[PDB]
Amino acid sequence: RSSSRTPSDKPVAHVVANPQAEGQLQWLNRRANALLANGVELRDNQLVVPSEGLYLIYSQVLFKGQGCPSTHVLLTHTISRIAVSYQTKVNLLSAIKSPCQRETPEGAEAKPWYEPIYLGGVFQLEKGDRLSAEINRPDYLDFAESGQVYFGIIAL
Amino acid sequence: SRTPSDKPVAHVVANPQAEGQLQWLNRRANALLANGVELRDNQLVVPSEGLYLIYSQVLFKGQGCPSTHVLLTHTISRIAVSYQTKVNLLSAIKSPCQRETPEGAEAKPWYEPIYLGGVFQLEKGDRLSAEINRPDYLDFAESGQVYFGIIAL
Amino acid sequence: RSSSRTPSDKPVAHVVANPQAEGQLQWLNRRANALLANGVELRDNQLVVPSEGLYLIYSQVLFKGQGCPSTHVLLTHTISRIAVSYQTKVNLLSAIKSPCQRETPEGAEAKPWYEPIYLGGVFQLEKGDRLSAEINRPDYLDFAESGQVYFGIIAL
Amino acid sequence: SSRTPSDKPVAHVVANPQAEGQLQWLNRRANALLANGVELRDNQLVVPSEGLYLIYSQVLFKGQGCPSTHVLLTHTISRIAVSYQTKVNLLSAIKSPCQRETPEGAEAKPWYEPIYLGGVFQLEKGDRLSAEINRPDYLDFAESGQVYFGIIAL
Amino acid sequence: PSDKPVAHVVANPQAEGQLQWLNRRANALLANGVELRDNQLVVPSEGLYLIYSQVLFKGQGCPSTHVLLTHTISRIAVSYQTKVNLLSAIKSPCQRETPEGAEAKPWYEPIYLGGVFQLEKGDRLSAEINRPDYLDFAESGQVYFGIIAL
Amino acid sequence: RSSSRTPSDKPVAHVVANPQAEGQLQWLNRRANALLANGVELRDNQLVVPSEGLYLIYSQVLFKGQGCPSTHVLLTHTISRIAVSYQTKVNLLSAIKSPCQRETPEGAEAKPWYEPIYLGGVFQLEKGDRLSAEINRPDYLDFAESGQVYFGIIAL
Amino acid sequence: ARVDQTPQTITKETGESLTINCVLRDSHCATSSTYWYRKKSGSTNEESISKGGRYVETVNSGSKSFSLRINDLTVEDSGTYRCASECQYGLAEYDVYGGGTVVTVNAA
Amino acid sequence: ARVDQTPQTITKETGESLTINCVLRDSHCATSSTYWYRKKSGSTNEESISKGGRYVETVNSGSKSFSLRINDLTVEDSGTYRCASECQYGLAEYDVYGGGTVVTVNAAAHHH
Amino acid sequence: ARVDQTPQTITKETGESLTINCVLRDSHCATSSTYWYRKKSGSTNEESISKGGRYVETVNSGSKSFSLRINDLTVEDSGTYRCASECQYGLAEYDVYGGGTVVTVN
Amino acid sequence: ARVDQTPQTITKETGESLTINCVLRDSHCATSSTYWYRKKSGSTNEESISKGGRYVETVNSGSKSFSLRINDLTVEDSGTYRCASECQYGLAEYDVYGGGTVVTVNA
Amino acid sequence: ARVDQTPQTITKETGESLTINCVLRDSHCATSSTYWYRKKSGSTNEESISKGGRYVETVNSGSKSFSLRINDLTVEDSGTYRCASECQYGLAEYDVYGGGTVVTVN
Ligand SMILES: [Cl-]
Repeated sequence: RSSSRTPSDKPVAHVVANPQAEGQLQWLNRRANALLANGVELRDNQLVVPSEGLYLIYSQVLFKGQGCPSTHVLLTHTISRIAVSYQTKVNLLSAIKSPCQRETPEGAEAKPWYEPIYLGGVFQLEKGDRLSAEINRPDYLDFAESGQVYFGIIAL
Repeated sequence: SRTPSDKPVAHVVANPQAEGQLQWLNRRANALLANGVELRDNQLVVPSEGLYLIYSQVLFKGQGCPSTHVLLTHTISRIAVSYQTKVNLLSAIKSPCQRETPEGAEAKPWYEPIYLGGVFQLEKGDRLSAEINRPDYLDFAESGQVYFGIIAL
Repeated sequence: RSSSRTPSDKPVAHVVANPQAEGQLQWLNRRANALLANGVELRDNQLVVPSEGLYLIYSQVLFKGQGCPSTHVLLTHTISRIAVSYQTKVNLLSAIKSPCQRETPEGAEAKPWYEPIYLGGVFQLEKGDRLSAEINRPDYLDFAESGQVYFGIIAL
Repeated sequence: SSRTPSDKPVAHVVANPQAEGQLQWLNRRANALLANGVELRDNQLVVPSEGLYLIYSQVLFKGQGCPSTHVLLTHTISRIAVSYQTKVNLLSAIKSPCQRETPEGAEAKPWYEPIYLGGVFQLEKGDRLSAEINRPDYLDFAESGQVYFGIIAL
Repeated sequence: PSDKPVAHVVANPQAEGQLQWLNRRANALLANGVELRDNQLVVPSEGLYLIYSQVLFKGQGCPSTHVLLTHTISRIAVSYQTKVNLLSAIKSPCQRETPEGAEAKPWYEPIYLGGVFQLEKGDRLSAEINRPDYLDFAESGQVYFGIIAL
Repeated sequence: RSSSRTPSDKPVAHVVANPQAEGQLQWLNRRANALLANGVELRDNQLVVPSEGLYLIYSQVLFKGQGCPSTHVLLTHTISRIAVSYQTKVNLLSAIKSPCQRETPEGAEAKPWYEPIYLGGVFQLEKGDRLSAEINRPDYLDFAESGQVYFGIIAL
Repeated sequence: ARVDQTPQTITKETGESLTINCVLRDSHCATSSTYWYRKKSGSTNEESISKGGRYVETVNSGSKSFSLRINDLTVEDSGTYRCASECQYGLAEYDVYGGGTVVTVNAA
Repeated sequence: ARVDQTPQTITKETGESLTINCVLRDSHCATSSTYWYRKKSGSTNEESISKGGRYVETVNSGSKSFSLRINDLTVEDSGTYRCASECQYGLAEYDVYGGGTVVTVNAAAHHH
Repeated sequence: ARVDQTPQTITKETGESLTINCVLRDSHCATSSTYWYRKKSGSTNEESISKGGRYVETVNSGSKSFSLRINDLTVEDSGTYRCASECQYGLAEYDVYGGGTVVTVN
Repeated sequence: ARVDQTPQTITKETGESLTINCVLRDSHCATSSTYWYRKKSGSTNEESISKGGRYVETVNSGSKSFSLRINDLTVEDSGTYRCASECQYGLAEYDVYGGGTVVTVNA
Repeated sequence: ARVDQTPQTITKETGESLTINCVLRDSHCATSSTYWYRKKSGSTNEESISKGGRYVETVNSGSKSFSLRINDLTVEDSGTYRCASECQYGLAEYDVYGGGTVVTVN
């Protein structure tokens, strides 16, 4: 048995994907080097900002596939905000990546590819805003190893 | 009372605490008796000559049929100033039990409604009266199951 | 000066012991809060199942004695079944209880002991099976008050 | 969230462990039920519809040593009906936990005695079932489902 | 054709100091989906069940101090995977007076439990006692255990 | 499942404003910590004294605005009395407050001002006197969170 | 139910004070024409309670709610008390009622 | 905090049955004077649900908890349901409320 | 056990912050209806801690876990803190609790 | 309750007439299926009293009461008279009894 | 009835054409708001026929008739086709239907 030995504040969150989720991106906080404290609540895989102010928002995702079933596969990663002031999902940070360069492994066998995408920026958020880190293809997620896919905000 | 409205109107409903009798009441939610219609001894007294719409419903309920010879009647009658005899304006007959005198101890309540409606020319002081012959089968338990009313069209 | 329009059900019986049956266990059905309907018949202090199916069998008896002059007394209570397929008395539910564990009221008396016994179970019965609730010592019955001894079945 | 619907008047109430010396029936505990119309008024179950019900209850009595020779523990399920407004016993049991004894030279002898009651009955609308004991000072509602009481519409 | 999951298992009499439940015996049931796995009944469908069990304890004397006879029906559910008691009862068979260098006095104490509960698919019920050395499985239907989906 | 556990008497009243009244001061008593008992009537937003005697009259009002471009804003709060003996509404307690002393809040963003006003006094009232608590600018009422606005009497 | 009498079952002791409250749910009934009725157990007469002395009435026209506090309770004041109000909108005129019982136990 | 309506967001399928539980936290409110109100999505009028038939109410005064099980769900039963109770102590009388929303999705009737 | 309060004994100094964490093991209790109760040492009143200002609540529906960080600690915050949740499956409705004591030294 | 015999102990002289009243308290028992039983003092041969002649039975359905007038009392008409009724609601049908003693002294 | 669909039962082969005519009998219905609905053989769902592409709609308001010619008939376009029109007189506004089936072999 032990006791806590540091005081600290400012809402913070660094959630990492569940490795035992298979084909979905469920955010976890009850793991070694992950944080979710000082008021930030995680509802439906969404972070609910507890107080108005300036935040730093970041998230990284690792995509892995063992072959391209088509030459027209598109990988996306977006952090969105639905606000109490304007209740429409709007993208704050977004990125697109094309993983397969004219192949669809035709003349050879399968080949494991890895492609990451990172997002980060500063924004002003209000109380009750629901931010969501989302991807279009949750079957290429590689949350096997360590901190390869994550998502977090911190109140500056 | 923030609405004018006119035309003699009445929609009276039976008193539930009457046991074996048909007493028409007006002092209940969704009931009317206004603009001159007078209710004497269970009778509606027309206040003005004109065209009226007359309607009435009765619901009969029984627990057992002791005799094939059951006759349920419902009539709206009129005694006018011009002809001092009660004449039927609307009438209906219904026999609730076609024999089948319930055998054993089976309690199977039977229900029979009867409805009457029509347009008539009435004169001032004419007395319309809705009556039934067997006020011992009335089911005024639930609600708007028995009523009687007129409206000046 | 009232009305009744109540429905019915499935084979059921809940019989109560006879209070005016001197030192004996006679089952009764024509007494307040007792049932014997929908085909269950009571012949020779036995219930006759009217239809094959799944049944719940239960019974309680209350034993009372006005002293323990014997450390070697046995109280038993059994619900047995004689079936149409096998015309032998077989026990479905049984229980044994020793009412007097002490060294008899050798000085003063007036120590009434009360020991109840309860039985219950679900069984598959056939048409014509005859169920019987019995006790070994019908001289210790306490049928003085109401609902102290009973026996019943209900078609589930 | 909920799953498959399920019906019939049902009740399985458990004693309040935090009630010291009294028998308070509760439903807001893990394996307890009270649904589909059954009301628990003044520690009494009110039947919501006429039909056949299954009545059961268990009481566990515990005492630390035997004080009196004439100690009698009782447990009854009673019914006051709309047709006959007098409380009558449906199920009853009596138990004497102490055969004389009355430990003089000893070191306290904790006794445990349970009592179980059950039966099927026809109940009417508005009837109040009540499980009662004569000495609620010997109730042992400590560990778990040691004291309970319920009805189910069969 | 009777549906609804049901079970009524009775103890094995030729079982050395243990409470082993049997189903292929004269007046015993285990059908319509209830399976008897590791001496436990597995509920096959969500709904309301009636759970009951009786145990008969017999001993040939009161040994030292007090023996506590307990009889409990437990439930380990898929929603909360810890064994919790649904029904329990305790009984002390020996009113002190341990045999003072005299002869024995065989005592019998039975215990019965019954109630209605809501069970889900995959819940595991078990009827158990603490002293399987006092079991009296000599006759039939003295110790048993069963459920029925009402 | 409960009733009174001590009698308590004398005319008493402590009513709080209606929160769901967008732009009006409607007095309510059917709320958690409000009183209206022992004969006091609330007629047309007026308290009707049921018996002659000495009463304690008090009321508090809280004003809030999100900026004030009009220097000419005057906040008043008055308790008025119409007696049966002299049938003219006369002021028993009154107060005035100037919230806005600025340089027209210009260019920048808004700035909420809060100004509360409290009145209290003891008076001799007769049977049938109608007391009324009123304000001149009911569009600045802040009954949002707590019992911030109220009005009450107590027969001492 | 148009008009809701709130204390349905009361049991107070001799020398106490019961408050019976009614809230109007029909927005056409008026708190100006309110009525009170008592009916002693075993009697077939519904009596009309008069407003004064032991019978104090509290009315709020804003909430359309009125109450009736009864003081100096005896043991002969055990019965069913009902409240009433008269409603009128257009050509409509009716009255409304409630329900609630009182039992008082004696002392020595 | 003075009546606690527990199932805040519910989503059931057409033809099913939802139970809403409310627990009294003010020990002066009575489980005998309970009221229920639903407000259908998009309309402005709180109607009072009547106790009988499809609307079954389970009450326990011991824990001061009451519930409302609703059967035969249609798509017209989508709205905000609140519970209410009448409180009374000494000279004080008040009422209390909660909150909880229901949305019912249709069955779609498979066409061959 | 149903609901697992992890820091069962915390001892902090005046002006610091204790975090008490609770994890649900019964999947019928909702992370939506969470409650907190403190009973100050020596009093017979269990008060209901309200969420706002000095009392911060962090909820994660995925792990069925919630926490309660209390800041600006004084010496009047010495007592036993419990967490609560509302559970519901079919015909069953119940609530769940934990346990854990706090002592603050000045 | 369950049927209430009103005249509990009566003592009349030879040549008179006693009335015994029984009142129904169970709204399922009917004043139509009423029965009477007598037990002569000091003998446990409780017989069924017949309705006719000296034994007249009055029924009033409104008050749920039946009575049993006994005329020409002799010295052998001393015993314990009980009343009975047949009750029936749903699947249950039962009967109920009372109790009350009669002693006749002879002149 | 109102709106007489004239070709009740037609039988064409894949690669032919069918015109279905409907004549209005209620003098309150207008040939201006005309609609066509088919139910493909096998399922009991009414689909809305589009007034462009293959399904060409010819209206003759003088004779109060509208038609629906299908150019290239295939084999799965066998089903019950109904026509509709919107009527409006005084305070009443309603719609009316017909009936007519197509069978296509190869
Ligand atoms: Cl019913």
